[PDB]
Amino acid sequence: RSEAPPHIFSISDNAYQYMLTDRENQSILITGESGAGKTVNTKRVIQYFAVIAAIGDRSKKDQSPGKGTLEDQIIQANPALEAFGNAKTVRNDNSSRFGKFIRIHFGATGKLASADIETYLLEKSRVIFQLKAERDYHIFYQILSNKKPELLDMLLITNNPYDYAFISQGETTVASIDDAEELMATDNAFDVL
Amino acid sequence: IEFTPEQIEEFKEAFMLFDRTPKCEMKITYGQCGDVLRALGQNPTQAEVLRVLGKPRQEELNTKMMDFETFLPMLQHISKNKDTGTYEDFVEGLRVFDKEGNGTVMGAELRHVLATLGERLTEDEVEKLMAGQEDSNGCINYEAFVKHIMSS
Amino acid sequence: KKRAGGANSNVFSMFEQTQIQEFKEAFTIMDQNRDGFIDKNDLRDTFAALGRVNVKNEEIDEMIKEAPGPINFTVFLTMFGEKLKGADPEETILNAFKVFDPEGKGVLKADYVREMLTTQAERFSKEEVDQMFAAFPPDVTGNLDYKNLVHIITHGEEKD
Amino acid sequence: KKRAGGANSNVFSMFEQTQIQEFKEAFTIMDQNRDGFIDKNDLRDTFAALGRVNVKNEEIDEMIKEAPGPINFTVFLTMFGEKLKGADPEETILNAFKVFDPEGKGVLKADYVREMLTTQAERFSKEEVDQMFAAFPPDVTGNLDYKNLVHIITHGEEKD
Amino acid sequence: PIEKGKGKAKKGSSFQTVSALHRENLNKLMTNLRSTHPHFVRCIIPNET
Amino acid sequence: PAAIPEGQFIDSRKGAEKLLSSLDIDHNQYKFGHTKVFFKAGLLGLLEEMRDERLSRIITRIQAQSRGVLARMEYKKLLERRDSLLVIQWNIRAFMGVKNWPWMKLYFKIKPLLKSAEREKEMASMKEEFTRLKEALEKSEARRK
Amino acid sequence: VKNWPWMKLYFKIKPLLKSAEREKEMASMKEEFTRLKEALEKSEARRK
Repeated sequence: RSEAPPHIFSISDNAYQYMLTDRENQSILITGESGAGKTVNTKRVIQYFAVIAAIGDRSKKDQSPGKGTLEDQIIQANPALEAFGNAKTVRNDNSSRFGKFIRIHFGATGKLASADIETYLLEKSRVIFQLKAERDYHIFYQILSNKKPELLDMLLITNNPYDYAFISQGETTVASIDDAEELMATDNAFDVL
Repeated sequence: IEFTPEQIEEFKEAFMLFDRTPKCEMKITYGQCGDVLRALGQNPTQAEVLRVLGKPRQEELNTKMMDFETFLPMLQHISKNKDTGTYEDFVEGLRVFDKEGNGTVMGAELRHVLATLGERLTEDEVEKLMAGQEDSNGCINYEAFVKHIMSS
Repeated sequence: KKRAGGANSNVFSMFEQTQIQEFKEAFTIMDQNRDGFIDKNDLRDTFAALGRVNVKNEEIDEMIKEAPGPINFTVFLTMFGEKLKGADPEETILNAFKVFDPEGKGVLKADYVREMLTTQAERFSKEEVDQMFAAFPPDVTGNLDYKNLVHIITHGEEKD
Repeated sequence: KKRAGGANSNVFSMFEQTQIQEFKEAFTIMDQNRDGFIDKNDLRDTFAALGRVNVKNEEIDEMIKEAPGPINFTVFLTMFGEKLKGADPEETILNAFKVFDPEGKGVLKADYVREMLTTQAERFSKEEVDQMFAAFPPDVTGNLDYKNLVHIITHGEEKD
Repeated sequence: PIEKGKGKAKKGSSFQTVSALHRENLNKLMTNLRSTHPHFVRCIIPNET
Repeated sequence: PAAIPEGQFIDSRKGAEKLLSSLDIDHNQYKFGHTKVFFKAGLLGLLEEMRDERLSRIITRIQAQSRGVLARMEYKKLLERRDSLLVIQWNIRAFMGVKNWPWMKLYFKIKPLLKSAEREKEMASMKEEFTRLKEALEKSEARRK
Repeated sequence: VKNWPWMKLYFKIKPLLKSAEREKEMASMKEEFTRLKEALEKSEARRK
């Protein structure tokens, strides 16, 4: 660690390097306020693990997806949880409207073993009518825009928009993302699960 | 110093083996200079190998070829080295791990020391070094370990 | 004879309970001296209907190089061992191209074979290449030399 | 001349492993006076070594007539070589009561066999049936089919 | 058995009482968290906008 | 190697300070503990890379002996190449003929039908094959077992 | 065919030879060689 400076990979480097050797159980606690990019940060902690410690073939220069599928599934579950769990608040387009605790597991020799995640609360209250400029759970908008004319029948979506009554205010946007293509990505993340 | 009739045969055999060609030519690569000398019995670092390289090439394949005329003035030089190592250096060395006077070594702590500093071994070579059998949570011992290394 | 001792060989025993039994079964189609002989004059007769090709006065004793004389019941064993021995079998014949691959279950890299054929020491001629081209068994992006040789062993046909 | 091959061979169990061999090697004991040419007397003596009578001269004389004459090491073997048809292979007879039904391994009732041989096919006689019947390992109303099949065919009865 | 004010465990029925369910798990997370090595990142916010 | 002799053995603790202080290592920016050792940012890392350039002798001699262990057994590849390579030529000069040969296929179909095929040699092997497999199955049960 | 000229020469004198000799013994013995090897394959990998 001199080539390993003060970016989140380091703390996670030092935690892993430390733990596999000492065998005592550990933690990673990030605090902050409303939109203190918490969720984006922890995925970086995981992105250290998911590509360093585990048995992933590095010896080729490919963008990467080079195994192992434990690492691939552990990653995808996070976006999956974000689509369902995250909505949007006046401060934060990506307001994880819930809470999760993650116990990462490691094996005998080096590499990853699994993860135990529990959940605290969820904003089920909002579903009726949201206050100001918020959006309801991401999973919805994704299903509306990306779904094909076939699924539209069975699934029973409105063809037209602004029909949906549980969506207060209107159809609020997020800066720089779509609603549509994010659907196909995560749906594949289910196949990957 | 100069090579005896027995030593010349040792050098000739290994060199003739190294000539890998459909039509033959009688040459070795500078990269192959590593394991040649090793098979010859002299135990060198890659630092020792490159030290006798005609080309300031480092590791790669497809740089320079050396004849037997060139290879022998390499071998003749190599023979001079004295510091090869014994057993008891390694005993003194490996004892440092201890905390309670057991001379016992956990598997993870043992694999990591192999990988980290020096010319280094890989993840793969560690898998080869330890493939069992039937001791959990999960200890090796320093005495039997070193003696098997030297035993070959 | 110690240098006649090269690679390629395997050794068996005299008795056979019911293993080489097969020769008693086959006998009738081929036989010469029914006592139990195939002699110097029978190669010039039977092999004409056993081989895809031909014998010339140039390669006489060479075409018989393995068995130039009295192949008795005692001797048949060391023509069979000579199946595993022959003209550099298996250990050389097969391993020759097999040794090429840097990493594992390979196949000889076609275009580079064409390269060496016209370059490495004795520059060959176009005739051999074109006959070879139509006769190349390229299983997907590399010349399967291993089978191009090993077709004559394995166990999964019976024609010739 | 490379268009004169001998291709294709093994159908079933031609020279059956337990019949063929032990005959060719035996030849030295049949060939009495050691010429290779078995006369009617070379037979005459060897069958005397076997058991008590032996077929008459005419009965051996017809066997000599089956061959083109000089029963020697060439002819005797070749006259044997072609003759494969007659008996059925072991597995074929053996599977008869095994394929008795879709399910599924108990024992086959001797009443069903008695009802079949008499009636469904070539109508065997009262004599033919009960004769072949009598020698049967009848483990309680059902036949030990494979063993009776062994009684039909196995290593056993000389001197023929 | 369900003795109510809730729920199922914990405990019996009043549709919800989730705040009590947030007592049970709260003990289970915390006491163990004391016994685990702390790693921390104290993320601060630059603007409201 | 100047300060700590090894082989006839030193204290569990007292050995570390020289193995630290060899390449100097600034005093404040390291700390001793019981099992876990503590370091600061900066000072540690690059001094830890430098230990590749510096750690000759025993460290690299263990790895080197392992290199010699490996290489003595598993160099292969180039070994049988030269002899085969010459022979490849001995064939290449006659490729137009090759396909017209002797040993092809006549030796096969019967083999699935026959009973106790490879007898005599396996007969010589029989007893040792019987005994050792049981001798193994004795140990190769009992444990997990 | 219980009265033919050239066939049922089998046991009465012929087993002065070999051939038949070992067969049945090996049938009883080969059973043991297989099962010991089969278990020897599967066992260790089960304990893994």
